[PDB]
Amino acid sequence: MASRILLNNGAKMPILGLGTWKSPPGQVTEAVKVAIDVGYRHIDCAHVYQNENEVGVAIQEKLREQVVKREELFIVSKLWCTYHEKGLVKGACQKTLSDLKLDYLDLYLIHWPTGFKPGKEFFPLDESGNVVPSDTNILDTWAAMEELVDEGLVKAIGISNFNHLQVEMILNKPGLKYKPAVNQIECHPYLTQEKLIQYCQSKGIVVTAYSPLGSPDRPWAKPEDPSLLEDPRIKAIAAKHNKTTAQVLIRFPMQRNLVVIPKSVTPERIAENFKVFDFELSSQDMTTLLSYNRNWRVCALLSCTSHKDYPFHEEF
Ligand SMILES: NC(=O)c1ccc[n+]([C@@H]2O[C@H](COP(=O)([O-])OP(=O)(O)OC[C@H]3O[C@@H](n4cnc5c(N)ncnc54)[C@H](OP(=O)(O)O)[C@@H]3O)[C@@H](O)[C@H]2O)c1
Ligand SMILES: O=C(O)Cn1ccc2ccc(F)cc21
Ligand SMILES: O=C(O)Cn1ccc2ccc(F)cc21
Repeated sequence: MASRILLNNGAKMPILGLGTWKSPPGQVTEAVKVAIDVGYRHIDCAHVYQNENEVGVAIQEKLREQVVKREELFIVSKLWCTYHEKGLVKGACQKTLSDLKLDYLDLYLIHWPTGFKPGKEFFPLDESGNVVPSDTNILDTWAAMEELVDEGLVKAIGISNFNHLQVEMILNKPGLKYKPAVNQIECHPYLTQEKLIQYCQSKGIVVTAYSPLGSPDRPWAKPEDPSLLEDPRIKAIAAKHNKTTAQVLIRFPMQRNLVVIPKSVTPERIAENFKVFDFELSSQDMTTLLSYNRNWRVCALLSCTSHKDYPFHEEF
Protein backbone atom coordinates (compact mmCIF):
# COMPACT_ATOMS: atom_id res chain seq x y z
CA MET A 1 0.00 0.00 0.00
CA ALA A 2 1.17 3.53 -0.76
CA SER A 3 2.77 5.17 2.25
CA ARG A 4 1.25 8.68 1.87
CA ILE A 5 -2.14 10.25 1.16
CA LEU A 6 -2.62 13.46 -0.82
CA LEU A 7 -4.13 16.31 1.20
CA ASN A 8 -6.29 19.11 -0.16
CA ASN A 9 -3.36 21.53 0.31
CA GLY A 10 -1.31 19.61 -2.27
CA ALA A 11 1.05 17.98 0.27
CA LYS A 12 1.39 14.26 0.98
CA MET A 13 0.84 12.93 4.51
CA PRO A 14 2.26 9.60 5.75
CA ILE A 15 -0.59 7.26 6.61
CA LEU A 16 1.25 5.83 9.63
CA GLY A 17 2.46 8.14 12.38
CA LEU A 18 3.70 7.87 15.96
CA GLY A 19 1.41 9.05 18.76
CA THR A 20 2.88 10.84 21.78
CA TRP A 21 0.04 11.35 24.29
CA LYS A 22 1.14 9.86 27.64
CA SER A 23 4.68 9.18 26.35
CA PRO A 24 6.78 10.05 29.41
CA PRO A 25 9.16 12.96 28.83
CA GLY A 26 12.09 10.76 29.90
CA GLN A 27 11.23 8.12 27.30
CA VAL A 28 9.75 10.01 24.35
CA THR A 29 13.06 11.25 22.92
CA GLU A 30 14.24 7.66 22.52
CA ALA A 31 10.83 6.62 21.21
CA VAL A 32 10.84 9.23 18.44
CA LYS A 33 14.49 8.49 17.54
CA VAL A 34 13.75 4.76 17.21
CA ALA A 35 10.59 5.54 15.25
CA ILE A 36 12.48 7.66 12.72
CA ASP A 37 15.18 4.99 12.42
CA VAL A 38 12.61 2.27 11.62
CA GLY A 39 10.70 4.31 9.05
CA TYR A 40 8.20 6.62 10.74
CA ARG A 41 8.04 10.01 9.06
CA HIS A 42 4.94 11.40 10.81
CA ILE A 43 4.82 12.32 14.51
CA ASP A 44 1.57 13.39 16.22
CA CYS A 45 2.17 15.96 18.97
CA ALA A 46 0.32 18.46 21.14
CA HIS A 47 1.18 21.24 23.57
CA VAL A 48 -1.22 19.74 26.14
CA TYR A 49 0.84 16.51 26.18
CA GLN A 50 3.64 18.45 27.95
CA ASN A 51 6.40 16.59 26.08
CA GLU A 52 6.96 18.56 22.87
CA ASN A 53 10.40 19.75 23.99
CA GLU A 54 11.54 16.13 24.31
CA VAL A 55 9.94 15.14 20.99
CA GLY A 56 11.83 18.05 19.45
CA VAL A 57 15.18 16.84 20.80
CA ALA A 58 14.69 13.59 18.89
CA ILE A 59 13.60 15.25 15.64
CA GLN A 60 16.50 17.67 15.77
CA GLU A 61 19.08 14.96 16.43
CA LYS A 62 17.86 12.94 13.45
CA LEU A 63 17.87 16.07 11.24
CA ARG A 64 21.37 17.06 12.42
CA GLU A 65 22.71 13.55 11.85
CA GLN A 66 21.16 13.52 8.36
CA VAL A 67 19.10 10.41 9.08
CA VAL A 68 16.16 12.22 7.47
CA LYS A 69 15.61 15.58 5.76
CA ARG A 70 13.04 18.05 7.10
CA GLU A 71 11.00 17.83 3.89
CA GLU A 72 10.61 14.06 4.49
CA LEU A 73 9.08 14.55 7.94
CA PHE A 74 5.42 15.33 8.59
CA ILE A 75 5.09 16.92 12.04
CA VAL A 76 1.62 17.56 13.48
CA SER A 77 0.65 19.55 16.54
CA LYS A 78 -2.54 20.98 18.00
CA LEU A 79 -3.79 24.28 19.44
CA TRP A 80 -5.00 23.71 23.00
CA CYS A 81 -8.47 24.84 24.13
CA THR A 82 -7.20 27.73 26.31
CA TYR A 83 -5.66 29.42 23.23
CA HIS A 84 -8.73 29.80 21.00
CA GLU A 85 -8.71 33.62 21.27
CA LYS A 86 -7.42 35.12 18.03
CA GLY A 87 -4.68 37.04 19.88
CA LEU A 88 -3.29 33.87 21.49
CA VAL A 89 -3.14 31.52 18.48
CA LYS A 90 0.16 32.72 17.00
CA GLY A 91 2.00 32.56 20.32
CA ALA A 92 0.66 29.08 21.02
CA CYS A 93 1.86 27.90 17.61
CA GLN A 94 5.25 29.58 18.09
CA LYS A 95 5.71 27.92 21.51
CA THR A 96 5.05 24.53 19.89
CA LEU A 97 7.50 25.38 17.08
CA SER A 98 10.17 26.44 19.56
CA ASP A 99 9.71 23.28 21.63
CA LEU A 100 9.75 21.00 18.56
CA LYS A 101 12.77 22.97 17.22
CA LEU A 102 11.09 23.55 13.88
CA ASP A 103 10.46 26.56 11.67
CA TYR A 104 7.15 25.19 10.40
CA LEU A 105 4.60 22.48 11.15
CA ASP A 106 3.26 20.26 8.39
CA LEU A 107 -0.19 20.29 10.01
CA TYR A 108 -1.68 22.27 12.91
CA LEU A 109 -5.04 21.20 14.32
CA ILE A 110 -7.66 22.82 16.50
CA HIS A 111 -7.39 20.15 19.21
CA TRP A 112 -11.06 20.33 20.28
CA PRO A 113 -13.94 22.55 19.09
CA THR A 114 -14.39 23.79 22.69
CA GLY A 115 -12.62 27.00 23.73
CA PHE A 116 -11.75 27.43 27.41
CA LYS A 117 -10.95 30.54 29.45
CA PRO A 118 -7.26 31.48 28.91
CA GLY A 119 -4.80 31.18 31.74
CA LYS A 120 -2.19 28.85 33.14
CA GLU A 121 -4.66 25.99 33.71
CA PHE A 122 -5.35 23.72 30.76
CA PHE A 123 -8.79 22.76 32.19
CA PRO A 124 -10.17 25.73 34.15
CA LEU A 125 -13.13 24.27 36.09
CA ASP A 126 -15.99 25.64 38.18
CA GLU A 127 -17.60 24.16 41.32
CA SER A 128 -19.97 21.95 39.29
CA GLY A 129 -16.92 20.24 37.73
CA ASN A 130 -17.71 21.86 34.38
CA VAL A 131 -15.17 23.71 32.28
CA VAL A 132 -15.10 27.51 32.17
CA PRO A 133 -15.62 28.31 28.47
CA SER A 134 -14.35 31.17 26.38
CA ASP A 135 -16.67 33.17 24.14
CA THR A 136 -14.43 33.04 21.06
CA ASN A 137 -16.41 31.59 18.18
CA ILE A 138 -14.70 28.70 16.43
CA LEU A 139 -15.08 30.34 13.00
CA ASP A 140 -12.94 33.13 14.46
CA THR A 141 -10.43 30.57 15.76
CA TRP A 142 -10.38 29.14 12.23
CA ALA A 143 -9.54 32.55 10.75
CA ALA A 144 -6.60 32.78 13.18
CA MET A 145 -5.45 29.34 12.00
CA GLU A 146 -5.66 30.52 8.38
CA GLU A 147 -3.32 33.40 9.25
CA LEU A 148 -0.69 30.86 10.36
CA VAL A 149 -0.67 29.39 6.84
CA ASP A 150 -0.26 32.85 5.34
CA GLU A 151 2.64 33.59 7.70
CA GLY A 152 4.50 30.40 6.78
CA LEU A 153 4.32 28.88 10.26
CA VAL A 154 2.23 25.87 9.17
CA LYS A 155 1.79 24.16 5.79
CA ALA A 156 -1.72 22.85 6.51
CA ILE A 157 -4.46 23.41 9.08
CA GLY A 158 -7.17 21.11 10.32
CA ILE A 159 -9.50 20.14 13.13
CA SER A 160 -9.87 17.39 15.71
CA ASN A 161 -12.89 15.99 17.53
CA PHE A 162 -15.27 18.00 15.32
CA ASN A 163 -18.67 16.42 14.68
CA HIS A 164 -20.23 16.60 11.24
CA LEU A 165 -22.23 19.75 11.96
CA GLN A 166 -19.06 21.45 13.23
CA VAL A 167 -17.14 20.40 10.11
CA GLU A 168 -20.05 21.74 8.08
CA MET A 169 -19.95 25.04 9.98
CA ILE A 170 -16.35 25.63 8.90
CA LEU A 171 -16.98 24.47 5.35
CA ASN A 172 -19.83 27.03 5.28
CA LYS A 173 -17.82 29.76 7.09
CA PRO A 174 -18.33 33.19 5.48
CA GLY A 175 -15.14 34.04 3.68
CA LEU A 176 -13.50 30.66 4.26
CA LYS A 177 -9.95 30.82 2.90
CA TYR A 178 -8.54 27.33 3.58
CA LYS A 179 -10.63 24.21 4.05
CA PRO A 180 -9.55 21.88 6.86
CA ALA A 181 -7.05 19.37 5.49
CA VAL A 182 -7.68 16.77 8.22
CA ASN A 183 -10.19 15.89 10.93
CA GLN A 184 -8.46 13.78 13.59
CA ILE A 185 -11.01 11.64 15.48
CA GLU A 186 -11.11 8.58 17.69
CA CYS A 187 -11.59 5.47 15.56
CA HIS A 188 -11.22 1.73 16.18
CA PRO A 189 -13.44 -1.39 15.97
CA TYR A 190 -15.53 -0.26 18.98
CA LEU A 191 -16.06 3.27 17.51
CA THR A 192 -16.09 2.79 13.75
CA GLN A 193 -17.31 6.27 12.69
CA GLU A 194 -18.83 5.29 9.31
CA LYS A 195 -21.02 8.40 9.06
CA LEU A 196 -18.43 11.01 10.05
CA ILE A 197 -15.67 9.39 7.96
CA GLN A 198 -17.84 9.28 4.83
CA TYR A 199 -18.87 12.90 5.32
CA CYS A 200 -15.32 14.15 5.74
CA GLN A 201 -13.92 12.10 2.85
CA SER A 202 -16.75 13.28 0.57
CA LYS A 203 -15.54 16.86 1.18
CA GLY A 204 -11.88 16.05 0.53
CA ILE A 205 -10.94 16.09 4.23
CA VAL A 206 -8.55 13.30 5.27
CA VAL A 207 -9.43 11.53 8.52
CA THR A 208 -6.80 10.51 11.06
CA ALA A 209 -7.77 7.74 13.50
CA TYR A 210 -6.57 8.20 17.07
CA SER A 211 -6.52 5.62 19.88
CA PRO A 212 -6.46 2.83 17.25
CA LEU A 213 -5.39 0.24 19.85
CA GLY A 214 -8.04 1.40 22.31
CA SER A 215 -5.61 3.41 24.45
CA PRO A 216 -4.88 0.73 27.10
CA ASP A 217 -2.77 3.30 29.02
CA ARG A 218 -5.56 5.89 29.19
CA PRO A 219 -5.59 7.31 32.74
CA TRP A 220 -9.28 6.55 33.44
CA ALA A 221 -9.35 2.91 32.36
CA LYS A 222 -11.63 0.67 34.43
CA PRO A 223 -11.45 -3.15 34.66
CA GLU A 224 -14.95 -3.66 33.22
CA ASP A 225 -14.13 -1.67 30.07
CA PRO A 226 -13.83 -3.54 26.76
CA SER A 227 -10.33 -4.25 25.47
CA LEU A 228 -9.51 -4.39 21.76
CA LEU A 229 -6.08 -5.92 22.22
CA GLU A 230 -7.62 -8.79 24.22
CA ASP A 231 -10.76 -9.31 22.09
CA PRO A 232 -10.60 -12.96 20.98
CA ARG A 233 -12.38 -12.16 17.73
CA ILE A 234 -9.66 -9.70 16.74
CA LYS A 235 -6.93 -12.04 17.97
CA ALA A 236 -8.40 -14.70 15.65
CA ILE A 237 -8.12 -12.41 12.61
CA ALA A 238 -4.53 -11.61 13.59
CA ALA A 239 -3.65 -15.30 13.97
CA LYS A 240 -5.12 -16.10 10.54
CA HIS A 241 -2.84 -13.47 8.98
CA ASN A 242 0.22 -14.39 11.13
CA LYS A 243 0.30 -10.84 12.56
CA THR A 244 -0.18 -9.35 16.00
CA THR A 245 -3.50 -7.97 17.20
CA ALA A 246 -1.96 -4.48 17.22
CA GLN A 247 -0.88 -4.91 13.59
CA VAL A 248 -4.47 -5.80 12.60
CA LEU A 249 -5.77 -2.79 14.53
CA ILE A 250 -3.33 -0.51 12.65
CA ARG A 251 -3.95 -2.02 9.20
CA PHE A 252 -7.75 -1.72 9.64
CA PRO A 253 -7.92 2.10 9.39
CA MET A 254 -5.27 2.13 6.65
CA GLN A 255 -7.62 0.13 4.41
CA ARG A 256 -10.39 2.70 5.00
CA ASN A 257 -8.14 5.41 3.50
CA LEU A 258 -7.43 6.79 6.96
CA VAL A 259 -4.21 7.96 8.56
CA VAL A 260 -3.47 6.16 11.86
CA ILE A 261 -1.26 7.21 14.81
CA PRO A 262 -0.56 4.37 17.28
CA LYS A 263 1.40 5.42 20.36
CA SER A 264 4.27 3.49 21.90
CA VAL A 265 7.42 4.21 23.90
CA THR A 266 8.56 0.56 23.66
CA PRO A 267 11.26 0.14 20.99
CA GLU A 268 10.15 -3.36 19.92
CA ARG A 269 6.51 -2.27 19.61
CA ILE A 270 7.43 0.89 17.70
CA ALA A 271 9.16 -1.32 15.11
CA GLU A 272 6.38 -3.97 15.11
CA ASN A 273 3.64 -1.38 14.63
CA PHE A 274 5.30 -0.15 11.43
CA LYS A 275 5.34 -3.64 9.85
CA VAL A 276 1.85 -3.28 8.41
CA PHE A 277 2.49 -2.56 4.71
CA ASP A 278 3.01 -6.25 3.76
CA PHE A 279 -0.39 -7.88 4.36
CA GLU A 280 -4.02 -7.22 3.47
CA LEU A 281 -7.23 -7.67 5.42
CA SER A 282 -9.99 -9.11 3.24
CA SER A 283 -13.25 -7.28 2.61
CA GLN A 284 -14.87 -9.85 4.91
CA ASP A 285 -12.26 -9.09 7.60
CA MET A 286 -12.99 -5.36 7.22
CA THR A 287 -16.76 -5.80 7.47
CA THR A 288 -16.30 -8.14 10.44
CA LEU A 289 -14.11 -5.61 12.27
CA LEU A 290 -16.66 -2.87 11.50
CA SER A 291 -19.37 -5.06 13.03
CA TYR A 292 -17.74 -4.72 16.47
CA ASN A 293 -18.84 -1.08 16.77
CA ARG A 294 -20.42 -0.10 20.05
CA ASN A 295 -19.96 3.69 19.98
CA TRP A 296 -17.46 3.34 22.84
CA ARG A 297 -15.09 6.29 23.46
CA VAL A 298 -11.70 6.51 25.14
CA CYS A 299 -11.91 10.30 24.87
CA ALA A 300 -15.30 11.71 25.83
CA LEU A 301 -14.09 15.06 27.32
CA LEU A 302 -16.38 14.51 30.28
CA SER A 303 -15.64 17.81 32.07
CA CYS A 304 -17.01 19.69 29.04
CA THR A 305 -20.40 18.04 28.43
CA SER A 306 -22.26 21.38 28.91
CA HIS A 307 -19.93 23.46 26.73
CA LYS A 308 -21.92 24.89 23.83
CA ASP A 309 -19.45 23.31 21.38
CA TYR A 310 -19.19 19.89 23.08
CA PRO A 311 -18.93 17.55 20.07
CA PHE A 312 -20.45 14.25 21.20
CA HIS A 313 -24.16 15.00 21.79
CA GLU A 314 -24.87 14.78 18.05
CA GLU A 315 -25.21 11.40 16.35
CA PHE A 316 -22.09 12.10 14.29
N1 LIG B 1 -6.80 14.54 18.94
C1 LIG B 1 -7.09 14.03 20.13
O1 LIG B 1 -7.95 14.53 20.89
C2 LIG B 1 -6.36 12.79 20.55
C3 LIG B 1 -6.88 11.99 21.57
C4 LIG B 1 -6.28 10.77 21.86
C5 LIG B 1 -5.16 10.38 21.16
N2 LIG B 1 -4.63 11.21 20.22
C6 LIG B 1 -3.36 10.83 19.51
O2 LIG B 1 -3.44 9.48 19.11
C7 LIG B 1 -2.34 8.73 19.68
C8 LIG B 1 -2.72 7.28 19.86
O3 LIG B 1 -3.81 7.14 20.81
P1 LIG B 1 -3.57 6.71 22.33
O4 LIG B 1 -2.24 7.16 22.81
O5 LIG B 1 -4.78 7.15 23.05
O6 LIG B 1 -3.59 5.11 22.33
P2 LIG B 1 -3.23 3.87 21.38
O7 LIG B 1 -2.23 4.30 20.36
O8 LIG B 1 -4.53 3.26 20.96
O9 LIG B 1 -2.60 2.88 22.47
C9 LIG B 1 -1.35 3.19 23.12
C10 LIG B 1 -1.12 2.09 24.13
O10 LIG B 1 -0.94 0.84 23.43
C11 LIG B 1 0.28 0.24 23.82
N3 LIG B 1 0.83 -0.44 22.66
C12 LIG B 1 1.40 0.15 21.56
N4 LIG B 1 1.79 -0.70 20.64
C13 LIG B 1 1.45 -1.94 21.17
C14 LIG B 1 1.63 -3.25 20.69
N5 LIG B 1 2.21 -3.53 19.52
N6 LIG B 1 1.21 -4.26 21.47
C15 LIG B 1 0.64 -3.97 22.65
N7 LIG B 1 0.42 -2.78 23.20
C16 LIG B 1 0.86 -1.79 22.41
C17 LIG B 1 1.15 1.39 24.34
O11 LIG B 1 2.12 0.87 25.27
P3 LIG B 1 3.64 1.39 25.35
O12 LIG B 1 3.66 2.82 24.96
O13 LIG B 1 4.00 1.12 26.80
O14 LIG B 1 4.43 0.50 24.40
C18 LIG B 1 0.10 2.25 25.03
O15 LIG B 1 -0.24 1.72 26.31
C19 LIG B 1 -2.03 9.53 20.94
O16 LIG B 1 -0.78 9.18 21.53
C20 LIG B 1 -2.11 10.95 20.40
O17 LIG B 1 -0.93 11.20 19.64
C21 LIG B 1 -5.21 12.38 19.91
O1 LIG C 1 -6.95 15.66 24.14
C1 LIG C 1 -6.16 14.75 24.00
O2 LIG C 1 -5.47 14.56 22.91
C2 LIG C 1 -5.91 13.72 25.07
N1 LIG C 1 -6.38 14.17 26.38
C3 LIG C 1 -5.61 14.77 27.35
C4 LIG C 1 -6.36 15.05 28.44
C5 LIG C 1 -7.69 14.62 28.15
C6 LIG C 1 -8.90 14.62 28.86
C7 LIG C 1 -10.05 14.11 28.29
C8 LIG C 1 -9.99 13.60 27.01
F1 LIG C 1 -11.14 13.15 26.45
C9 LIG C 1 -8.83 13.56 26.26
C10 LIG C 1 -7.68 14.07 26.86
O1 LIG D 1 -12.62 13.67 31.43
C1 LIG D 1 -12.65 12.65 30.77
O2 LIG D 1 -13.09 12.60 29.55
C2 LIG D 1 -12.22 11.29 31.28
N1 LIG D 1 -11.69 11.36 32.64
C3 LIG D 1 -12.16 10.66 33.73
C4 LIG D 1 -11.42 10.94 34.83
C5 LIG D 1 -10.41 11.87 34.43
C6 LIG D 1 -9.35 12.51 35.08
C7 LIG D 1 -8.51 13.37 34.38
C8 LIG D 1 -8.75 13.58 33.04
F1 LIG D 1 -7.93 14.42 32.36
C9 LIG D 1 -9.78 12.98 32.35
C10 LIG D 1 -10.60 12.11 33.06
